[PDB]
Amino acid sequence: PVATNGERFPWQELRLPSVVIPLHYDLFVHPNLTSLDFVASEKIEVLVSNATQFIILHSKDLEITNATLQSEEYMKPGKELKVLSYPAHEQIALLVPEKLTPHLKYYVAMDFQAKLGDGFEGFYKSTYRTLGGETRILAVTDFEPTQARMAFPCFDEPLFKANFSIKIRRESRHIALSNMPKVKTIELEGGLLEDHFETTVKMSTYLVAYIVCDFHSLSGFTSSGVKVSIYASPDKRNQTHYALQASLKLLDFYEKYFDIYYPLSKLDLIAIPDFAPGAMENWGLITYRETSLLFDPKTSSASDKLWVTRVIAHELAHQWFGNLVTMEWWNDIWLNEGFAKYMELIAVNATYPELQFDDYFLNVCFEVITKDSLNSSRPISKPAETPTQIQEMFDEVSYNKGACILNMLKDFLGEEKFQKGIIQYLKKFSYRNAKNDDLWSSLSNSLGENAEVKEMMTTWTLQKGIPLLVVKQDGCSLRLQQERFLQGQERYLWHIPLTYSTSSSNVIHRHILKSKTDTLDLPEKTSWVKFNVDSNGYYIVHYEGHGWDQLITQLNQNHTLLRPKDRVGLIHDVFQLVGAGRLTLDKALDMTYYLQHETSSPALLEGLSYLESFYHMMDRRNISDISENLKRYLLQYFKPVIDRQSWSDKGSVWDRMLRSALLKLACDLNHAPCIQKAAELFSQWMESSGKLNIPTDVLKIVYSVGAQTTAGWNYLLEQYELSMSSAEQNKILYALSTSKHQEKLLKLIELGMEGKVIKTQNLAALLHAIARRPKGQQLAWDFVRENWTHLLKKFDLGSYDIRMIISGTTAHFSSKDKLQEVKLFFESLEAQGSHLDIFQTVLETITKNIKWLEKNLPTLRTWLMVNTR
Ligand SMILES: *[C@@H]1O[C@H](CO)[C@@H](O[C@@H]2O[C@H](CO)[C@@H](O)[C@H](O)[C@H]2NC(C)=O)[C@H](O)[C@H]1NC(C)=O
Ligand SMILES: *[C@@H]1O[C@H](CO)[C@@H](O[C@@H]2O[C@H](CO)[C@@H](O)[C@H](O)[C@H]2NC(C)=O)[C@H](O)[C@H]1NC(C)=O
Ligand SMILES: *[C@@H]1O[C@H](CO)[C@@H](O)[C@H](O)[C@H]1NC(C)=O
Ligand SMILES: *[C@@H]1O[C@H](CO)[C@@H](O)[C@H](O)[C@H]1NC(C)=O
Ligand SMILES: N[C@@H](CCCC[NH3+])C(=O)O
Ligand SMILES: [Zn+2]
Repeated sequence: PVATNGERFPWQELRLPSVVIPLHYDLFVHPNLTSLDFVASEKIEVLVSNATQFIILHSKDLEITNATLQSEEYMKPGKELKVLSYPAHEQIALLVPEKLTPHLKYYVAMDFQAKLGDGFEGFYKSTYRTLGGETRILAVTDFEPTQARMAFPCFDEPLFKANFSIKIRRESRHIALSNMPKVKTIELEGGLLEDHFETTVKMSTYLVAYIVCDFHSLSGFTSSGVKVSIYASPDKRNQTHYALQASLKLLDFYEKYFDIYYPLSKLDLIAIPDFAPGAMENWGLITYRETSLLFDPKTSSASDKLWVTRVIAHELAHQWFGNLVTMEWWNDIWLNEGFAKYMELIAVNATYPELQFDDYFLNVCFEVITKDSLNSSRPISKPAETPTQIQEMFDEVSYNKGACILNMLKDFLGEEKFQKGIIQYLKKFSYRNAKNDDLWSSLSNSLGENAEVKEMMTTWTLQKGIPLLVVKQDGCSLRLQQERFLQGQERYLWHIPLTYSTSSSNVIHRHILKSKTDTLDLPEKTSWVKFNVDSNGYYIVHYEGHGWDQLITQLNQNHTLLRPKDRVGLIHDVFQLVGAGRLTLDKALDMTYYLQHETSSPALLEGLSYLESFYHMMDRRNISDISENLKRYLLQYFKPVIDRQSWSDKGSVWDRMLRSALLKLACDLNHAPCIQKAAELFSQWMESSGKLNIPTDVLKIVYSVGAQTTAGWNYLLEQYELSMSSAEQNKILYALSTSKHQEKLLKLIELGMEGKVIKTQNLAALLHAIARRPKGQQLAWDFVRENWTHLLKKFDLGSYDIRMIISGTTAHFSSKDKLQEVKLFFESLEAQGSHLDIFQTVLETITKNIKWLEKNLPTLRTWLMVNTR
């Protein structure tokens, strides 16, 4: 059946017919940034394979005002077309006056027009503030996955690749950028200019990009000769120096490591003021939030440098993983994002081992594990339909899990072989698509005894959840039993590569597992064993018997005898098993004693995290007596290291991150001295009128302290609008989130709604920040629940924005009462609401919360009191 105002639709499927295959777009956009809209024409060189009457492609909010098919053989210029718009599938069918013929090349041509978008999607309008307080406008695209069609009509599936020839018309006040380099710029009649860009290589629609704006750049060349340029508001060209250095080191590494050159003459990276994702891998023109690309030493901290390094690396890696080789469809999106998420590790560990991103990467893995230990989780690879569904596909799973099961795989196979694995894969599908199975098939084949790695990774990508491996030790035999891990089913098995160590030799014993159960014998009775070394593998281990107690003693006697990743891992698994019911809370809490001997910031920081977390559970909930004791326990223990910390920025990355960590905890716990220090720095900074320089590492801290007085918080807010640093602003915003006055918080949320002072793009993060504080957890929940309508105007569901605006304000709940209001709110969301897999997850998570409490609350109380004594 069909629409719009009559007639019927030749196609009842939201996928496009393979019959009409596109080979080339000729695309021309004439935007106006006063008019705030664009006119455009396109020209598509199709090729039919089966004769047909109609031609089917995507379009969304596009007014089409001319449609013609032309002929190469057949019909000279130019037969007219009958345009049929079926919005429910964001499609339009073309009607021909005569059957088309197989095996020949046609030309589809349309003129179309629209206003620039309001969103962060399609061909939208963004603004920024100048050093002089001027507000300026730019026009910009963001297409992944299904918004390419909101800009120009086209065959908008990742498989229909093509060459794109893009022409942009613009006033002289502006520049035009697009994926490719710029051939010529002809001056049109009355002043207006027109830019012609190099025809692209073959590539999917979601990767087309074009921008008009008046940014300035910083250019440089890679050893292999690409012109990397950094782009950003004119008053921000100084923040773009690091982006350049890194881009460069990083593209070099990639071309070498992948052994495949970056195809394009130049690569661009631009800092977009209003930008929803963190960044976008548009071939040859990658877009970034300012916080993901800009860096100013006066204002950007270590973690900052690390973050932007990360994302720059993550995005260059896409030029290969996704760009050059694209997953065939959205179910295997993980192929792009999981592989890119991983390569981050390799390249950054490669080019910047001083960031020690290695000791970090695990966090990626853990944090997903937290989400993959619920029934409401899913497989890395899963089928996808509605645009919305697809948007959901961009999550912690496709990213982190996919990235985690890759580093695990790499461990089993070895870098040498693994690296070889990918150079093959990439080279094989250069400039084309590839399937889920394709990856594995090309990795596992890097006689005649056969790499069956397939079967293995196949159980990983195709079933929900994560494995828990319990081990029993009776002298010299170990009972390895596997199960699905859950946080308080049947029918799951994993070809799960095991690893472990023994007290004696610190040598690594490997051994694969595929049967539900198996046993193994130990060449010498031993003290303790430790499965999953360096935590390089995607599963949990439980130690029944004295297995846990042994390892914990070891930790108190001589922890160095344990891998600092094993140490880090043990801490993870211990605390996770408490939730898993397998353990009692005192055992974990007890491990956390040896921490006064721990110097590995990774482990030390993890440890504290769990401690610091319970404090925040206790605090939200009114639960005074425990939060107050846990506060006292933290200030008391750990006081040595806490007292050692400097209000400077000296030391390695981990060193500075640990400082920020500690000094924060201290001040967040009202530690008399520390907060005096901060309050002083702030009062100097304010009364000196910005002049004083607060070290970037205590910056967020000082600001948030100073934020408690009405004087400060008002100066911080005004200072916010005036800041030329996204990073500072970021930290200021947080600092404004630490106020105790409801109205003050409410203000922020409104200012973020308005989107003038506080960019809408910050609304979720902001909400989330408030929701965490005791004071704001209600304010926040009221607001979302009360404004779901207007919010849904601002953002798509399910954008990461909506997805996070939902969980951010509710996932932290842990009472019966609230679990209802949420449960009931999600029922309510059921019109345009229903349905997001986040609805589920959030509930399951709130429940888990409630449980942990009743199950382990009292146990926490005593443990603390046992210390007081
Ligand atoms: C968008 O339209 C604006 C109209 O505001 C154009 O600017 C006008 O252009 C004509 C011819 O160039 C001039 O006579 C007017 O004086 C301009 N108005 C202003 C405020 O200067 C502009 O050319 C268009 N932009 C593009 C590149 O299409
Ligand atoms: C469209 O894109 C392709 C590349 O994606 C252009 O070139 C071919 O590129 C492949 C892969 O690098 C080379 O092996 C071929 O030698 C290239 N072919 C030719 C004839 O140059 C191709 O030229 C572009 N075609 C269009 C429609 O412009
Ligand atoms: C990181 O890089 C170093 C070389 O700088 C290498 O020795 C190490 O194995 C790498 N780590 C991993 C696990 O990729
Ligand atoms: C662990 O502790 C012992 C006893 O304090 C200490 O002598 C030693 O440095 C540690 N073991 C080694 C040599 O790593
Ligand atoms: N491709 C993006 C994700 C954006 C998804 C929404 N535009 C990335 O590398 O993170
Ligand atoms: Zn990505």
